[PDB]
Amino acid sequence: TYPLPPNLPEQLPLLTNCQLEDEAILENHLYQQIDLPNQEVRNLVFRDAVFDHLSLANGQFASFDCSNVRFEACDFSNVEWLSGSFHRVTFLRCNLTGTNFADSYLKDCLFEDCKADYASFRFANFNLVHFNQTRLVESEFFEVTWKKLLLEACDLTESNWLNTSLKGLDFSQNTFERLTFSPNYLSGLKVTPEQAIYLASALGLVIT
Amino acid sequence: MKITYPLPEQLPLLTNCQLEDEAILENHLYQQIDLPNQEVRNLVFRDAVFDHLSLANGQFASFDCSNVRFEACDFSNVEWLSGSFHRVTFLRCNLTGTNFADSYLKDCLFEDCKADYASFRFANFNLVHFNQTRLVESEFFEVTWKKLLLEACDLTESNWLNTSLKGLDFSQNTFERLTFSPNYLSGLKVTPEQAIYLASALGLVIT
Ligand SMILES: [Cl-]
Ligand SMILES: [Cl-]
Ligand SMILES: [Cl-]
Ligand SMILES: [Cl-]
Repeated sequence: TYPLPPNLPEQLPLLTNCQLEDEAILENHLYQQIDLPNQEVRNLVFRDAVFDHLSLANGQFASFDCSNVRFEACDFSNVEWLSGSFHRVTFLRCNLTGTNFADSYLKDCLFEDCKADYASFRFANFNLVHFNQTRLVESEFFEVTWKKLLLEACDLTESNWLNTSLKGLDFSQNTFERLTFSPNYLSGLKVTPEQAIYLASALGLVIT
Repeated sequence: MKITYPLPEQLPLLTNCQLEDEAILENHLYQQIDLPNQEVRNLVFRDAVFDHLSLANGQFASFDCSNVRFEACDFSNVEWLSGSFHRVTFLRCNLTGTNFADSYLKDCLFEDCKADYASFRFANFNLVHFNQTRLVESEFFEVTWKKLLLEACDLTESNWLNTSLKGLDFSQNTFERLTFSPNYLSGLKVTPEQAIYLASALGLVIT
């Protein structure tokens, strides 16, 4: 089962500028080429919309609510989305470098061809979340609660999976040269022989 | 090379003998003696060599063995439960099903022995070396050990539950599979092929 895509019509009216205010709702448009760096805005609602080349770089968005939205080629580098809510959201070709989603709720979300090195999902709750062709080097998947999590064609090198169940995940279609994990949460992970050898070494086997 | 002193017409020969409770066999070369199906308590073998002794199917309560060479002896299906072994070498012995459960083995060597089904369950090892010894379906569970070495042994289907594998080297041995405790695995040295087995036994689903 794949995440549901955002519920969008074929045609949405185009806007090339927007303003952010606390409790503001941005909805029902295609928002294109907007550069709003270093903002701090509470209780934002983005819904039923597409954002194309939006930058919120170094933004801080408390109690963020996002539903039925596709973000395309957006810059969210270092953004704080602590305890955010994301439902039927796609991040496509987005810069998520250092983006902080700690404590967020993600349901029916897709990350496709994103740069997400150092991104944090610490304590996140996932339900139908798919990472596809997304770079996740030194990312944080610490104590994540999840159902129907899929990762394919992702670079997971040095990602942190401590306190997160790996039972029923398939890392065989991803790459990692290093991985941090909890030994008691390892059983049931699907891997290649090369990955198995790495994991066995990480568990303390001395392999010739 | 050993870190302890080696074992020494050097000894007078005996080619027959009888066993009785509390018997002490010492200071002889005992050779070609067939004594199967014995049940003898507090037997002592010491300062002696036994060449082609059979004790097949023997039952020995509180066996005590010290400074002894066993060469080409048959101990198949012997029970030496809670035995005491100090400075003992087993060379080309048949140890099929031999039961050492709960024994103490200090400075012992098993060289080129056939030891299918042999049990060391609950044993305590203190300087014990297995070399070129077949240990298929053997028991090594709940074993406490210091200076245990195994080399060129077949460990297929041996059982190591609740025995620490930290500091052991199985890479110089072979096994198709074996049973172990996950929490006792760290620090074992293995080949990649062995590691793949162990990884799958830990529940990794390997493509
Ligand atoms: Cl989409
Ligand atoms: Cl890999
Ligand atoms: Cl060893
Ligand atoms: Cl265990």
